[PDB]
Amino acid sequence: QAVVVGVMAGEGVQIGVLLDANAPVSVMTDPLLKVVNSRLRELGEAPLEATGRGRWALCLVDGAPLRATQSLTEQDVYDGDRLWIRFIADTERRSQVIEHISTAVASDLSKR
Amino acid sequence: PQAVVVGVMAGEGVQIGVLLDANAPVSVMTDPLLKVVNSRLRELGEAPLEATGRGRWALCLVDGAPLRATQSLTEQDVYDGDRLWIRFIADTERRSQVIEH
Amino acid sequence: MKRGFARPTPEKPPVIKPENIVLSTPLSIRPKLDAMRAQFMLMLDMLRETAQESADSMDANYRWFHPAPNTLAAAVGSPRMWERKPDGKDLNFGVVRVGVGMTRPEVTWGEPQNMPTDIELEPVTGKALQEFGRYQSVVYNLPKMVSLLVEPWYALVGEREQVLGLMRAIICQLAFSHGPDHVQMIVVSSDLDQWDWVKWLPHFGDSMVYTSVREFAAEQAELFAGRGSFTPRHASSSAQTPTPHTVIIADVDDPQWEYVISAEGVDGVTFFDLTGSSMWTDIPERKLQFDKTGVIEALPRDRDTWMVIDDKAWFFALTDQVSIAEAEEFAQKLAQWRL
Repeated sequence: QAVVVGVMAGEGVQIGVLLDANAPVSVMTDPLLKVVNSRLRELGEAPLEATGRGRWALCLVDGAPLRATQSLTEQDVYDGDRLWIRFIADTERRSQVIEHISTAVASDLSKR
Repeated sequence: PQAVVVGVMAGEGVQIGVLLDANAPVSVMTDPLLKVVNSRLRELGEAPLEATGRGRWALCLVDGAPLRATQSLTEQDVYDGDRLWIRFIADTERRSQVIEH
Repeated sequence: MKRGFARPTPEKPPVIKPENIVLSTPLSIRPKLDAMRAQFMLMLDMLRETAQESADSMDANYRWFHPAPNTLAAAVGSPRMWERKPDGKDLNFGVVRVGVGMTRPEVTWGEPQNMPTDIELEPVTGKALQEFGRYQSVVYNLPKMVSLLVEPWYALVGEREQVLGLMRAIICQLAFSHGPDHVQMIVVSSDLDQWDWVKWLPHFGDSMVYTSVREFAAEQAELFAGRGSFTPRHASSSAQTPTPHTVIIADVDDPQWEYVISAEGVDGVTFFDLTGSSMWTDIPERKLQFDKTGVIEALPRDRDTWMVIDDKAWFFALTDQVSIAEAEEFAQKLAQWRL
């Protein structure tokens, strides 16, 4: 079993990778970081590098990290998805607050 | 500078605050973005976003004007704290009409 | 790992309505004659409204089957995907949108009886009935098409940005509109740096981008050499041909191609030469020529049978074309799905 995704890396290089289906995200997020780094040098990009207390993990496009303990098949990842590799410093805190207003009035109020 | 936080509007009015990759080009994001707004509306008890016939999905400014699909989100003047809109824009291609007199 | 996809019964297409129309016979040669002239004009406008309505039915029908290539991605999940069928009745199997252009309406005009002799025709109605036939005999901007089933190959001749623009638009139209069990696709190419986006699409799989003819000959030609020579089919014939049509793309300029080409092909295959090599480009019935502005020219073909009507090449289509990025964006979205 396998799945294929665009794994984004530094400054927006699209890279494509082959990943296992059933092993959980934490057990692969280390080795995947090698091959993204091994390729990055051949494009002439710097490998992924940052400082401060924290770590690397896989993310969705809004900054949300995935669950560390479950298959990509237990989350909904399927062939041709896109994901980010990102630096999660200790300072990181996320909003998680959503609000309702007529999308028709906000857009128009910008000019009304 | 590696990411920017912006609010994304979705159909009929939910805003979700999101932290995006600041240098990938926008067309790389609009599909997986649609996945997330739908996943959140489905739990919240709303009706999801859907396509009608012929058209495309675009990520636009709150003004409605879409962003250039090939440029980076830092290359466009989108800063942390701005907001965006995920939207369906219909196909305008149709036959030409000719009248002789 | 892929999502399942079961295809429904098709949605009903917008019906085309024919019109058998017999023209206004001209006036034959003061305050009376204007009333005669003015009535003739107004009968003509009512034929125009009959024409315009029948033209609108044809626009709706053809767009509904052959969309613009950039719209295809948003449609990807819907039951409009993988809709086309081989089984005889479907006229659009093997037909692919190459651009936009002219086509001839479903009106069928009857010549005016008792036509006055050249010296006897009245001036105003004469020219008016003439222009009406010149312009209302065609409808502008419909999706122009090529049939795979009609010719062994189609030489593409032009600068690289154009030829590769067209070829990727063709590839993803086939991929959206026809399923993998009905169309399979091969590249032989040296610029593997153009055919990377093709990783994703399922139609490029098999039960397959190749570097030179010697290589293709071993894996693919061992299958594809197996039988035949080209035999132009049609919609009703489509019921009999075995299910996977092959499209093969030749991009390398190797002389080793002489064997299959001088032999007049095989059934189940269709070549596009992207190079412009002389072995492919010697038959005007089989050649698409690009102006710098992307206007393609070819011999004219019949709307209903695709048979060639003339030996002089003429306007055919304004090309629509997709970049490597847009192709890969579409390619990933499709890569998600399976039977």
